[PDB]
Amino acid sequence: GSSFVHLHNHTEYSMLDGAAKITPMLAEVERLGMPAVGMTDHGNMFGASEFYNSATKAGIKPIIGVEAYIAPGSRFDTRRILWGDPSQKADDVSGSGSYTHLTMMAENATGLRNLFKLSSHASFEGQLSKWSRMDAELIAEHAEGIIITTGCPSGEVQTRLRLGQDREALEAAAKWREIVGPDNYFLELMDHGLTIERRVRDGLLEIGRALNIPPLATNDCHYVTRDAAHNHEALLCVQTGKTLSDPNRFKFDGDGYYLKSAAEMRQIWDDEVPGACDSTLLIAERVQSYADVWTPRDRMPVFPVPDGHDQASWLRHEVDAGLRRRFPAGPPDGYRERAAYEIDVICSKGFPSYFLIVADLISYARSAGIRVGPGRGSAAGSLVAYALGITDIDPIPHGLLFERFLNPERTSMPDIDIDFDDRRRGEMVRYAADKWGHDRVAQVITFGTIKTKAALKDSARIHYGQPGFAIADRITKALPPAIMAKDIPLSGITEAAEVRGLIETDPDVRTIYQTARGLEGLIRNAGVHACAVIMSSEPLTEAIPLWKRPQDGAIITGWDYPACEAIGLLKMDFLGLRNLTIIGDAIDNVRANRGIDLDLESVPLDDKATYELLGRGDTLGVFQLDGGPMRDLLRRMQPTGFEDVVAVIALYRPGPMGMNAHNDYADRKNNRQAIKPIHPELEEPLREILAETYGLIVYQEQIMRIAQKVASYSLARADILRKAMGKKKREVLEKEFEGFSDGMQANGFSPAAIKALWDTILPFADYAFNKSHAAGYGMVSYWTAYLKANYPAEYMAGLLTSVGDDKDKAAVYLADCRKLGITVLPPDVNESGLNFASVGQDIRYGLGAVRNVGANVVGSLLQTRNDKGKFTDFSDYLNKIDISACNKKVTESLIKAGAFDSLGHARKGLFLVHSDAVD
Ligand SMILES: [Zn+2]
Ligand SMILES: [Zn+2]
Ligand SMILES: [Zn+2]
Repeated sequence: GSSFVHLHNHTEYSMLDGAAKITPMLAEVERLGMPAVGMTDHGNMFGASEFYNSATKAGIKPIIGVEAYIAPGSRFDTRRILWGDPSQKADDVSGSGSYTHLTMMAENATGLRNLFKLSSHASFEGQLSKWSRMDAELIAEHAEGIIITTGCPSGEVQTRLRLGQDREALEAAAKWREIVGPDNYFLELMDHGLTIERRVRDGLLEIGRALNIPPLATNDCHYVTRDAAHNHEALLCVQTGKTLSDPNRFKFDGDGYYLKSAAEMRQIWDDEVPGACDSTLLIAERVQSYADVWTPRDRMPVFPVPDGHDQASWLRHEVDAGLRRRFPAGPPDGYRERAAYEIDVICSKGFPSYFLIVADLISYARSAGIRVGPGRGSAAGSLVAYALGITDIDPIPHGLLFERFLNPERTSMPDIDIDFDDRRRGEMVRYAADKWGHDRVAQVITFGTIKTKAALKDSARIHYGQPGFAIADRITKALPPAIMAKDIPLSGITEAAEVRGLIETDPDVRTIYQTARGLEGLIRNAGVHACAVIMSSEPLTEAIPLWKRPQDGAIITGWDYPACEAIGLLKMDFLGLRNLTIIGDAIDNVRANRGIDLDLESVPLDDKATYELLGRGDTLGVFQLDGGPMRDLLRRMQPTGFEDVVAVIALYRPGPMGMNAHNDYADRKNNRQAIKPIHPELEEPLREILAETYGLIVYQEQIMRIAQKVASYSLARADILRKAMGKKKREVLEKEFEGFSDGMQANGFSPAAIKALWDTILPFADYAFNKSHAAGYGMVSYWTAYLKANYPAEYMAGLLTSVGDDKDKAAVYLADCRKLGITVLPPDVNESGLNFASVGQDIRYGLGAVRNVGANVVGSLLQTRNDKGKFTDFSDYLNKIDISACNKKVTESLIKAGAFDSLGHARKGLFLVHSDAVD
């Protein structure tokens, strides 16, 4: 009654502009005892999911909206438009004639949905430079359920006022009021005692009176608290690229832009403009539950099947076909029944479409010559996955467990992902969009959060400018090295640090460190995730806000992938792997240099050569086996079969190493150590389950097999035990020990045997390794070793190609080449191609491997070298090439790289000759 709600408010998702993080904002909102809060971010609704959930979870009522950017003309119009005289630039259309602000809020779930797509359309259609803009025409099409206002000072109505254009201001206000309706338009009033706001206040209340618009007090909060104001000021500097000293920069006036208490707020408005604060409460109480928007709906695409099938029929049909291909002279024994079991679970859980989709993507990759992976994750324990080509690991010969993948007794979404040649993700993503709908497939946003290291570089540019680099560079070196891609949380220095001393010493560094903490974990920008993609049965604008990446036109989700899946959108990882690129290249090299045409999918898994190579530990550049201590272990282990490859991958991790499991495995395998039983009563019942791993427990699947044998568990229920012994919640451990123990009692085991097993498994289950993932990786390792062992030059060539023009990474493999007796010939205009090549027994340097040279240009060189070349001499090269300053920048680097020495002319010469040629 004498309370208040902030409706105009900027979150950290007003990137580089709002400094109010949602969690502290809610905290504050509550101790000020306020019933509700709004979210009004500049130009986007990326925080909506977070805000809604956080607000709801704290019983504050969320008001969700957006401070739209509105074009001065049509949103499609990319001309800049100004309404006053140049002498009034500072009062005129923001963004130099690009936009005005508009505060918009959702009264109910219809309005929310409408705001989502109004946002989306702003980006799809109304983009000028960095601003996504709506216009009046577009907003009118989607006005239902929305409340708008007359706006902040950067709004249209005030801009008009400030400009002297009273007629236009009043006319603007009537246009907007007409569009949303008399009951959803408010006269927005804001006071930070600035003279910009006072100038307009009278004109403004005139308009309110004239057109009959209620007043609304708001604060345009850009930070939570009053002390936070200084951090806000530094943030704006990161956004502007300007100095704190530099007075001319964009900044706010004093510190009024926090979440003021009902009291302070009523103190400003009650006497001055009766009703303003009360309207906030009228609005808050008017606002509905948004919950229909976050209610999960099954939005998984429906694979289109031939006529007279359904998803389940078609899956059977396809799985059958699959087995036929895979086992062309009849599938072996027990396969069909396994398949039928899986198909049955799958249909039962409602996932046949998903399988069909991933199959179809894999199908396309092959039709297009895109190398896919043998597959990763849980899916490798599914005979269906294997049948359909989703994986290439037959789960049966490797003893992988379907119920680890899809547990019939738990309801939950499996992860079925493609993974392929890193250089071809583009095509894969485009294909998906074509197949499933351009308005139904989107890549997923990531949020660029300000990290510790760039926080400091930022803090320095803020205090010092361009010359700030020195101090900046100075601070950053003092830093402990990473772990291994994660620099030390700043607050943390509140520790192996010398630098800490650096601050206690230098007063300037204390102030840079201070400013950087104010900056940490705010959001710098929006990225596109490396691999996640979201798909839907319905247009995605119906579910979530989205945006268009300006550079390529890519459509990206507004929320991250957990928020998306949280409401029943399908997410898949379209993963690009470079080892797959390297594999494809080595294979190509073998076609070219040896005329063999290798098909990895049919390489034996027992190749003597390979295991020999493994035994030496000459694994530089073989997938997952290159580490130093890895090489040691491989040597100590003398691997001999595929299962050993699968084990090292699992064993070369901190958990098993902590237990010495890897060395133990090695030693036991080579008769240097006896195989200890978990307990004597346990020896014979568990012997075969643990045999392959020389009596040690290495995989999740073994925990399951163990619980089934000894405790009479379902594989499904053993899966559930395994998950739980992983999480370690007392209440659940005890129910489960109850069960485990009872089962073992029933099977006749002493309390000692039960206690041994339990005690062994319990810590081991924190870290136990998913055997399906180890087989998938293992396959790639082995394949990779097989190529190095049997095709050294072809493979090393592929490897070096992947290292780009980086001399440092290259020097690592060149050293390897040398240690294997492979000769490395230099870059050459007549003999080098774009990438490194296998030439007989040699590697020939890649042309693109030199500085300043890329496929783009090398392409035309090889082009012309085919039509007319080889080049006879430097001037012949010039006569065969073309006139261009850019062409000259290239030519220079090729000379340096000695690409021309083949011709037999000193290079100092050629530089001089090149300059004339250009003139
Ligand atoms: Zn702002
Ligand atoms: Zn504004
Ligand atoms: Zn604002």
